[PDB]
Amino acid sequence: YRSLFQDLELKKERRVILDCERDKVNDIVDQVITIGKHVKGYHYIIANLGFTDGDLLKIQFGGAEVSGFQIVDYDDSLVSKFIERWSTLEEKEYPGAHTATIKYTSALTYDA
Amino acid sequence: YRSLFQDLELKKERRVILDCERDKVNDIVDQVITIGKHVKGYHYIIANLGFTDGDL
Repeated sequence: YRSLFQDLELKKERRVILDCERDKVNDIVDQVITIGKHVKGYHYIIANLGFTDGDLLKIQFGGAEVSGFQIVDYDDSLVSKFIERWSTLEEKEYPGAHTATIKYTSALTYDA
Repeated sequence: YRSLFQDLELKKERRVILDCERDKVNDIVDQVITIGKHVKGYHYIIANLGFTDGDL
């Protein structure tokens, strides 16, 4: 992945549209963190519905501007009353429930 | 520490000589990683005998 962005510096691209799983997205972000392309000048677009699921705090103040899509608006009270019911659940009973946010795959599962 | 390097961008320095404990050195490195001043153009000098002890 070092040689990947070095191949991107053969044309010196600033405009990267990632389309990966959020685990693989966070891998690529850590590669960008390793080489410092999160600085001002670059721009990123995360092509999934779990834009809030990815780690934004580690690249919030690097300099590049990251765009994305969140299908589940957390400011909605229909969502927020579910979130207040979400985090209060036990991790030993419901793993992944005692969290501030939720994956969209879990949300559409609840919507299903 | 965000505002620290923003104050260093008031004169836009590329030449930082750190003199801290290696725990506090690794804190400042993670701040540089957070803001991306580890890119080409900057230069750093770690003023201790444990240069290999820090996360390079």
